[PDB]
Amino acid sequence: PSNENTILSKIFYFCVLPALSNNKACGAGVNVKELVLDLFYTEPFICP
Amino acid sequence: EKKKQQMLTGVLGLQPTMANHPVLGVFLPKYAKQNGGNVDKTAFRLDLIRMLALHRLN
Repeated sequence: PSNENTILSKIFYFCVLPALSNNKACGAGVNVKELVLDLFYTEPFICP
Repeated sequence: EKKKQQMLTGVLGLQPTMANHPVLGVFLPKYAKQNGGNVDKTAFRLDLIRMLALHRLN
Protein backbone atom coordinates (compact mmCIF):
# COMPACT_ATOMS: atom_id res chain seq x y z
CA PRO A 1 0.00 0.00 0.00
CA SER A 2 1.37 3.32 -1.24
CA ASN A 3 0.12 6.78 -0.27
CA GLU A 4 -3.09 6.39 -2.29
CA ASN A 5 -3.96 2.86 -1.18
CA THR A 6 -3.10 3.58 2.47
CA ILE A 7 -5.38 6.63 2.28
CA LEU A 8 -8.20 4.56 0.73
CA SER A 9 -7.83 1.84 3.38
CA LYS A 10 -8.16 4.45 6.12
CA ILE A 11 -11.07 6.01 4.18
CA PHE A 12 -13.05 2.77 4.39
CA TYR A 13 -12.02 1.82 7.93
CA PHE A 14 -12.73 5.27 9.39
CA CYS A 15 -15.69 6.50 7.31
CA VAL A 16 -17.60 3.93 5.28
CA LEU A 17 -17.74 0.85 7.48
CA PRO A 18 -18.20 2.97 10.68
CA ALA A 19 -21.10 5.12 9.45
CA LEU A 20 -22.91 2.23 7.79
CA SER A 21 -22.13 -0.03 10.75
CA ASN A 22 -23.50 2.40 13.38
CA ASN A 23 -21.08 1.03 16.02
CA LYS A 24 -22.33 -2.54 15.45
CA ALA A 25 -19.12 -4.18 14.23
CA CYS A 26 -16.69 -6.37 16.13
CA GLY A 27 -13.14 -7.16 15.17
CA ALA A 28 -10.59 -9.70 16.34
CA GLY A 29 -8.64 -12.80 15.37
CA VAL A 30 -9.39 -16.51 15.09
CA ASN A 31 -6.90 -18.95 16.58
CA VAL A 32 -3.54 -19.25 14.88
CA LYS A 33 -2.95 -22.96 15.58
CA GLU A 34 -6.30 -24.72 15.41
CA LEU A 35 -6.59 -23.74 11.76
CA VAL A 36 -3.28 -25.54 11.21
CA LEU A 37 -4.70 -28.51 13.09
CA ASP A 38 -7.80 -28.46 10.84
CA LEU A 39 -5.51 -28.50 7.82
CA PHE A 40 -3.68 -31.46 9.39
CA TYR A 41 -7.05 -33.16 9.93
CA THR A 42 -7.76 -32.79 6.19
CA GLU A 43 -4.22 -33.77 5.13
CA PRO A 44 -3.39 -37.37 6.29
CA PHE A 45 -5.15 -39.04 3.38
CA ILE A 46 -3.03 -38.84 0.23
CA CYS A 47 -5.03 -40.89 -2.34
CA PRO A 48 -5.75 -39.02 -5.60
CA GLU B 1 17.12 -42.91 7.95
CA LYS B 2 15.97 -43.08 11.56
CA LYS B 3 16.04 -39.27 11.69
CA LYS B 4 13.95 -39.10 8.51
CA GLN B 5 11.40 -41.57 9.87
CA GLN B 6 11.27 -39.88 13.27
CA MET B 7 10.59 -36.53 11.62
CA LEU B 8 7.94 -38.20 9.46
CA THR B 9 6.11 -39.46 12.54
CA GLY B 10 6.60 -36.10 14.26
CA VAL B 11 5.16 -34.08 11.37
CA LEU B 12 1.80 -35.86 11.34
CA GLY B 13 2.36 -39.52 12.01
CA LEU B 14 2.14 -39.95 8.25
CA GLN B 15 2.00 -43.49 6.95
CA PRO B 16 4.86 -44.86 4.81
CA THR B 17 2.37 -44.92 1.95
CA MET B 18 2.42 -41.13 2.11
CA ALA B 19 6.18 -41.16 2.72
CA ASN B 20 6.50 -42.61 -0.78
CA HIS B 21 4.71 -39.57 -2.23
CA PRO B 22 7.00 -37.37 -4.38
CA VAL B 23 6.49 -34.17 -2.37
CA LEU B 24 7.46 -36.15 0.70
CA GLY B 25 10.21 -38.09 -1.08
CA VAL B 26 11.93 -34.83 -2.00
CA PHE B 27 11.39 -32.82 1.19
CA LEU B 28 12.00 -35.40 3.92
CA PRO B 29 15.79 -35.16 3.26
CA LYS B 30 15.64 -31.37 3.68
CA TYR B 31 13.54 -31.72 6.82
CA ALA B 32 16.26 -34.07 8.03
CA LYS B 33 18.84 -31.27 8.01
CA GLN B 34 16.64 -29.41 10.51
CA ASN B 35 14.24 -30.05 13.43
CA GLY B 36 17.33 -31.04 15.33
CA GLY B 37 17.20 -27.37 16.26
CA ASN B 38 14.58 -25.82 18.53
CA VAL B 39 12.62 -24.59 15.52
CA ASP B 40 9.12 -26.12 15.82
CA LYS B 41 6.90 -29.04 14.97
CA THR B 42 4.01 -26.91 13.68
CA ALA B 43 6.18 -25.12 11.11
CA PHE B 44 6.86 -28.41 9.35
CA ARG B 45 3.16 -29.25 9.19
CA LEU B 46 2.34 -25.89 7.61
CA ASP B 47 5.30 -26.22 5.25
CA LEU B 48 4.10 -29.63 4.10
CA ILE B 49 0.62 -28.14 3.69
CA ARG B 50 1.71 -25.30 1.42
CA MET B 51 4.15 -27.46 -0.54
CA LEU B 52 1.59 -30.23 -1.11
CA ALA B 53 -0.73 -27.45 -2.24
CA LEU B 54 1.83 -25.99 -4.67
CA HIS B 55 2.27 -29.49 -6.06
CA ARG B 56 -1.42 -29.94 -6.92
CA LEU B 57 -2.23 -27.13 -9.34
CA ASN B 58 -4.31 -28.82 -12.03
